[PDB]
Amino acid sequence: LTGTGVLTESNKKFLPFQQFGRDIADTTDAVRDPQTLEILDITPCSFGGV
Amino acid sequence: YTMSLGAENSVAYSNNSIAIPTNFTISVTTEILPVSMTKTSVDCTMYICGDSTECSNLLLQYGSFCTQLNRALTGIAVEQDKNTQEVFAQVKQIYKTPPIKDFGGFNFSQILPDPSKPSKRSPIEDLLFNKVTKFNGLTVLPPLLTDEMIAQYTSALLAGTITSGWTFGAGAALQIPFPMQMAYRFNGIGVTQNVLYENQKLIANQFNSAIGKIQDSLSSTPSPLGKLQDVVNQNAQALNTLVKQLSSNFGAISSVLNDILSRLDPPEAEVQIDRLITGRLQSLQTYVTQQLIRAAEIRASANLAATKMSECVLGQSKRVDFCGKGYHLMSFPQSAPHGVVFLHVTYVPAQEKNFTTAPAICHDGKAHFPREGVFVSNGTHWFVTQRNFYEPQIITTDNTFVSGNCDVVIGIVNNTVYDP
Amino acid sequence: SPLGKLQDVVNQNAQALNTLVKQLSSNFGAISSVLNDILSRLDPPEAEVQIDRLITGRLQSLQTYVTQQLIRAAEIRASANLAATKMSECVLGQSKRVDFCGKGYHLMSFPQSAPHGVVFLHVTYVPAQEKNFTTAPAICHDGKAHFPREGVFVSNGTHWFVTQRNFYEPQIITTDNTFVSGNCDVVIGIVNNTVYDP
Amino acid sequence: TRAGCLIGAEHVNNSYECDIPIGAGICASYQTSQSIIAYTMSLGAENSVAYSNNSIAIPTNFTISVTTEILPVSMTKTSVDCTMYICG
Amino acid sequence: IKDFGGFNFSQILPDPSKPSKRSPIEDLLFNKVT
Repeated sequence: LTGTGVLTESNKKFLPFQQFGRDIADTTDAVRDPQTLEILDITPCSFGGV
Repeated sequence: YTMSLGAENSVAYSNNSIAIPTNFTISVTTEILPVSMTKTSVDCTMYICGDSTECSNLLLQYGSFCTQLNRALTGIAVEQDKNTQEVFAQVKQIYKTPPIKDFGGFNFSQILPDPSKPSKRSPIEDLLFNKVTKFNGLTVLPPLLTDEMIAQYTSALLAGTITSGWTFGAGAALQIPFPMQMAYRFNGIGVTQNVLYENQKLIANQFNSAIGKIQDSLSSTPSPLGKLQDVVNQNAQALNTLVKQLSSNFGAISSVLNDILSRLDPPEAEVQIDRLITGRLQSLQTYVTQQLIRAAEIRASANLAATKMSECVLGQSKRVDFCGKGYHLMSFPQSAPHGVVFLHVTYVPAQEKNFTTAPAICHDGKAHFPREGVFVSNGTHWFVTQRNFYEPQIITTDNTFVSGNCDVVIGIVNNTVYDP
Repeated sequence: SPLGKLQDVVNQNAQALNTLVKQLSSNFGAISSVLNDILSRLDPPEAEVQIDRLITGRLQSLQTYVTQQLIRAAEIRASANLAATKMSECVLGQSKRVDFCGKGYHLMSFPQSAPHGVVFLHVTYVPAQEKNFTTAPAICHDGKAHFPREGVFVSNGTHWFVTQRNFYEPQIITTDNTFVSGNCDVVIGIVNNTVYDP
Repeated sequence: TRAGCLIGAEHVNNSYECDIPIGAGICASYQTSQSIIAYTMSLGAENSVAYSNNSIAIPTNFTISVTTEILPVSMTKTSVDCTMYICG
Repeated sequence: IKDFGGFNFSQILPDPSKPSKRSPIEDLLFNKVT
């Protein structure tokens, strides 16, 4: 699963079948690392109008 | 049930009978008007093609759709600030109320700005503000004028109205005592100034109680601010629908562009990307068109609000129901989130007594008609009183002009006209 | 710059037409914008599919133009309705509405023809030089309160006069100038002064 | 600023009438050495009317004022034949 | 009693005899629209 975003520690727990978490727009809000069973929040990189 | 249209009343109509009010009620009513909406900027490229060069290159083939969509949203955003300036920035000078709040018993503390609170916002405005309640290229632009700045405009308009009445709107602000200004409002709606001076304490108490009822009602319930919350809900729902549309596949293998790129070669991916682009572009076009229609409705509301500021706050209006129900006296503006709340002060006739009325009075073979007012009979005597308030006076040559003769008028009554 | 609103309307219409014409250079996912190139270089079924992509894009562009023109038309119609209302209420008559026909008290308005618009020359009366005066709501003369039929009581500090509100024209307080209501006790701020009888 | 990060403008404590609108009560102007300055917008000159229980101001003169209101009435009437536009 | 000093409002006032409590002018207006 490919995305560009900042990775941070995630408070929310994931059930074992629920490897990935999806938001309303179908973007992947949180992921669980394969090797280490920890949940990582994905926050999109900062963007704004100029 | 069949809906009732209201209580049935039969007026006691009669050629000889008039009803004259012997009392009045000072009424303050609230009119809530939407002024502006949240300024939303959507970047089409980010929404349709987030961080994908291939999708962006395909989007270029469509051409100018992004430029016109961004231009339309930017025009709406500029329009919202223009709407706010038109409603609240009418007066260049920032008027301030005198430090001693002596206005002949009239108390404006609830509408006037409260110093103790950190915001220089009125108590009623603080209630109003309490009562109103992403990463896809969607941004919210802050309004040019802050809420504090809007409160300063409403404060300046309120200070101008109390100190100068209607003069500051027309030109240079001319100080007038509020009692004299209130009498001018009475002489506008046809009631004599003397009646106001006789009942000035009663008018002050009724006005203060009416403001108290407005603030108590605002504290009790939040239904009044529902139109201002309706605008917010409509914009929020439209934005939510736009974000939800991203999850739609639109006939593609997946709604996620990254998945399509990852699992498919670029020409094969391009086939599916085109379906996704068509769906997202249609969703954006629908949202922008709805925003433009909503913007036109909000602009019409703002134009009406600016007109009401000019014709109710800045001046006394003779237009029926434009500035509250009843005979308009004055209006006070209160800032509200993305809107203006108008407190309309009106004179309402309260207690009515039936009398006997004659169009003219025949005295010396010549018909007499009132210069102002109407002829009323208590059943034993004939008097002339002003139409709005019952103030019977001895019929006199000064009171009544003379026209023609007794024969022509229908319903003329023989009575004596005193000569001073 | 004053005619900028009329020039904004002309500029918006010109820009919309230019954008519509420019959209004919957009492939819309087809091999080429030119229909003839597609027909010449492709077999008729393949050409029809590319032409369908071009037609879909061109139709969407035209519909966008028409919808924008309808929204612009509604805004222009509201402006024209306002202009018609001003023609009736400012040129055709004197208006008591505040700020509808100029700033200040409206006297008369003159219409001037403009390209795709109208220019209203509003003539207003603006008060200029104000003098502070002492004032009282009523004047007590013979134990009866006197109020001014028109005007307001003004004091120069030594004498009391009645003047019309908008323009300063001090006049001797008289029975013709002032009507009488009740007695002196009821009114608050009433000042003792003489009401002359002709 | 609430609008966002601003680069190339020097903040000035003094408040002036809005020239270019940044947003959130902040405006930018080119002022006299010349530099762009970011400032809180002034709402106008503060005026305290001399209100009293017994004081009135009456104008002793007048100015006849003529002001201009420009209103759009019509737009150019354009007909597009769709068949010609879509198909050459 | 419809006595208004010679002013007659019968055309604009509702007509009882007809089943709809509608004025004669309003009945013409309803007929005109198609």
